[PDB]
Amino acid sequence: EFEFPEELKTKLQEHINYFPKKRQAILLCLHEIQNYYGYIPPESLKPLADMLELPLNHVEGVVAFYDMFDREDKAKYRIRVCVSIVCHLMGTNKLLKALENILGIKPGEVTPDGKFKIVPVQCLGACSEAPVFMVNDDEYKFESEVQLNEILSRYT
Amino acid sequence: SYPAIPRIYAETTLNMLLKRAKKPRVHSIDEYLKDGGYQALEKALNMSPEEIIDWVDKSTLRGRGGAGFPTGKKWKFAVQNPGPRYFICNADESEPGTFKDRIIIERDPHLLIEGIIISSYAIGANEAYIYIRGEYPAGYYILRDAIEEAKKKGFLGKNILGSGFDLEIYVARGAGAYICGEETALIESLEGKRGHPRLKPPYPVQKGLWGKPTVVNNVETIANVPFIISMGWEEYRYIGPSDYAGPKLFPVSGKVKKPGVYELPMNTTLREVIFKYAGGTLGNKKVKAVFSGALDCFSSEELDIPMDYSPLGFGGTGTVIVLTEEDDIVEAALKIAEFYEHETCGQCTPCRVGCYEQANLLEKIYKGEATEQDWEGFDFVNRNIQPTSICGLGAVAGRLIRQTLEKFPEEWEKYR
Ligand SMILES: Cc1cc2nc3c(=O)[nH]c(=O)nc-3n(C[C@H](O)[C@H](O)[C@H](O)COP(=O)(O)O)c2cc1C
Ligand code: SF4
Ligand code: FES
Ligand SMILES: [Cl-]
Ligand SMILES: [Cl-]
Ligand SMILES: [Cl-]
Ligand SMILES: [Cl-]
Ligand code: NA
Repeated sequence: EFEFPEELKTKLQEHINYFPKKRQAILLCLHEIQNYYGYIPPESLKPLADMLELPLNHVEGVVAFYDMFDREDKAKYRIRVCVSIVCHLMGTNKLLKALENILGIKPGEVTPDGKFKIVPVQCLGACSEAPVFMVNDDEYKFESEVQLNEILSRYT
Repeated sequence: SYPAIPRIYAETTLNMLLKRAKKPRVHSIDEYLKDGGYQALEKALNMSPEEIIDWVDKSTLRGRGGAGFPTGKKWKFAVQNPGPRYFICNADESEPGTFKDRIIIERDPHLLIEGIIISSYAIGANEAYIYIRGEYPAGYYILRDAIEEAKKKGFLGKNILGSGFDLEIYVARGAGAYICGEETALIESLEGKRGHPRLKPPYPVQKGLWGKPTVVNNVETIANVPFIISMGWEEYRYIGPSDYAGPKLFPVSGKVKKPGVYELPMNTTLREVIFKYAGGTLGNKKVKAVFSGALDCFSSEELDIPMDYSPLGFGGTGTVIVLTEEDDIVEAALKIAEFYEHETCGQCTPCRVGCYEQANLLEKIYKGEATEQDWEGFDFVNRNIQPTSICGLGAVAGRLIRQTLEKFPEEWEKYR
């Protein structure tokens, strides 16, 4: 019943043809699925397993293991907030407070329109520019609420 | 057009790995070629794989990923086994405070690519991989584009520069697990499986990817390979102290005036890194502690140590996180405990339960909700994460926290 749109299926086949073995493309495929839907739809796992020539249980275990993948909440933009040591030291709590003031949500929550989800994450590798956050693939240093508000207004 | 990347400050006294990466922008193949780029590859292809291994061995280059294994020796172990062989560039990074690898990837990708080609030729690998953490999407797109540029210039594909040497570099992405930086879990992830570390021996150099001889090297280790070929092993050995030679990248963060990456010789002291290079502390406050990533904790009395691989040296990956006099050590220890709780793969029972309990009990201590039993339990679990552990994570999950208990007892005591 569930079938990937041709535009996405083409992208998935491209990843499957990229590595010497089909099964090596599993994570690139799941990144592609999440980038398209704004989450991993549970129903997408069976046709993906078929394309990768892997059992469904294998694919389910992989999705559960790699925590960048979200099977529960659909969100257009994932605000990944570093909660590790350097960012904590430099102002994670100020960034989280500014996010709540602007968006009305706390970590783990999604805005009512399904536009933004705050995702607490471990060290993003930009510690010198702490406190760090990402908005999908874009990464930034949080400076203040006014600066953060201008950044978020670019995601429509 | 690539996704937004923060503009990490970078400075060098050696002008080697940061010759271009000191500028916060992508340096494409034409700019790399203008600096004499890919000429070390051409020289390498006129040498035998065995001579390249000899040069890399004689240079004294040691792994930059944390274990510090001599690179030339690792390659020597791999080629003692029959082919096909695989070469893997470990770009998982992800340790708290560590951001040295991404600046090579995102600003000077051809330096890494050239090093991967030379290394693959040295070990007879015709298939190479870059495994980059999923949270570096710009690095991924930059590498895919740079690999295409290298292919079009004839530095990749079949019969490279008429040498008969074939090579394809595939870029794989991680998807959230710190454990995927551990070389065996990285290999499992490349096979399309969960990043679960495997028991060693067998070591990857004997049985790695698809059970074949596999060399895994860190981004920074590989970035040195074009310099050893270009300068020759003897001239490379002249850089820094003769016992820990070559350039080293130091990611400095926390309470410093100029946080960023510093390319320095390994005879530089920790005090010089902070005060001479990183501009001293924020507000000129006293250094309280230096966290060597999530691995070690050094007190203000240990700043005159060298930034090398010596037993009394800084060690680790040269990751410098500075805490000053007002930073609460218990709150800082909690963040380290939370990191290990989140990243244990859970295969080993004392690691699985110990990383979880260490963080859960430390949170109770921090919030003032800990009973006398919770304090004793916390002390016990911190000393018991390592038993039966398959990989390095279980062996170090309690290390930094134990050093804070030994070096800052008065601060811990005010929570009791
Ligand atoms: C839990 C754990 C995580 C690791 N993460 C990394 C990492 O992100 N990057 C890295 O190059 N090495 C990492 N290592 C070390 C690798 O297993 C391996 O020693 C290294 O990639 C070999 O390259 P090198 O000899 O050039 O240092 C990690 C080790 C452990 C135990
Ligand atoms: S020591 Fe910890 S991280 Fe390593 S394999 Fe065992 S459970 Fe996983
Ligand atoms: S601690 Fe937040 S990016 Fe490293
Ligand atoms: Cl099935
Ligand atoms: Cl020559
Ligand atoms: Cl290791
Ligand atoms: Cl005991
Ligand atoms: Na990863």
